[PDB]
Amino acid sequence: FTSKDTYLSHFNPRDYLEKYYKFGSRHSAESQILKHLLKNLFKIFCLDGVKGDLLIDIGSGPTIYQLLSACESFKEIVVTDYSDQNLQELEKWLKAAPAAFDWSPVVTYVCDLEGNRVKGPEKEEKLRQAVKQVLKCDVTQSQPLGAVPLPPADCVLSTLCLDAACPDLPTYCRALRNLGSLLKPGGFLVIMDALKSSYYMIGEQKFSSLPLGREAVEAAVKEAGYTIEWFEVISQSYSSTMANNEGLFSLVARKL
Ligand SMILES: Nc1ncnc2c1ncn2[C@@H]1O[C@H](CSCC[C@H](N)C(=O)O)[C@@H](O)[C@H]1O
Ligand SMILES: CN1Cc2cccc3c2N(CC3)C1=N
Repeated sequence: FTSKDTYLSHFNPRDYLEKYYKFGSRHSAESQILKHLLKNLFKIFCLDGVKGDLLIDIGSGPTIYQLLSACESFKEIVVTDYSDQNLQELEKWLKAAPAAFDWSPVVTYVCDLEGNRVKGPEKEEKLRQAVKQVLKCDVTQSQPLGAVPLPPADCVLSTLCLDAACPDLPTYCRALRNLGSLLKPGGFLVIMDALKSSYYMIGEQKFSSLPLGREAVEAAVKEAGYTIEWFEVISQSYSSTMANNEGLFSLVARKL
């Protein structure tokens, strides 16, 4: 199973962004999936009452898509990833470097969902202002953020990280439990991940994925000290050239 070190040495941020996050007019398997992610995080952060002071984004990677709706609902967003190269691609965009991956097609989409109330530039600035901290992360450590002092967060968020980072269920259950120590009692856990997947490709590079189904995930969540507000499962898959998932699940949980 892909080790931590192989995320430091082989995970290619720009490569990954190109492969998965170039909102393309040709209706790819990747595009449709992004569209669906975007719609859930909208429903969760805008339509529903999931809001608060502090959100912690677990396993951010180089990507900002999952923070776009959340920035409407939280004052303070911290972003975390295990890999230094990854945090460096984020910061590019945070700094609005002209070398930063181009997100406007995604920003366009979200602004639409929220009924065009704002424009790309004013959506972007909101996120920029919202992100206070960019930190090293390890979901396997009982203190994932290590030393860094943080108040208890209202919400922990994780998109397609926990599958990537957890070799087994024991460890997967440990990770959730670790995230929970950053969360208030009654705090929000929002996870979105692949169902029944063993690998995913960034270019030529193959990264492991923990193949778990609907049941195992829900079980792991209860064990870690959470109750599930809601749990969703969609058929849509990635291109066969890229991963072997059967679908995706989204959930909102609450800590005890
Ligand atoms: N032990 C660990 N702790 C924290 N993050 C880890 C980790 N092992 C891997 N990761 C991170 O998990 C991410 C999986 S890729 C998903 C990135 C982003 N959330 C998205 O939706 O596309 C990578 O950025 C990798 O650095
Ligand atoms: C964006 N993808 C696509 C994907 C598909 C399947 C499995 C996994 C992924 N992961 C992590 C695990 C990603 N980061």
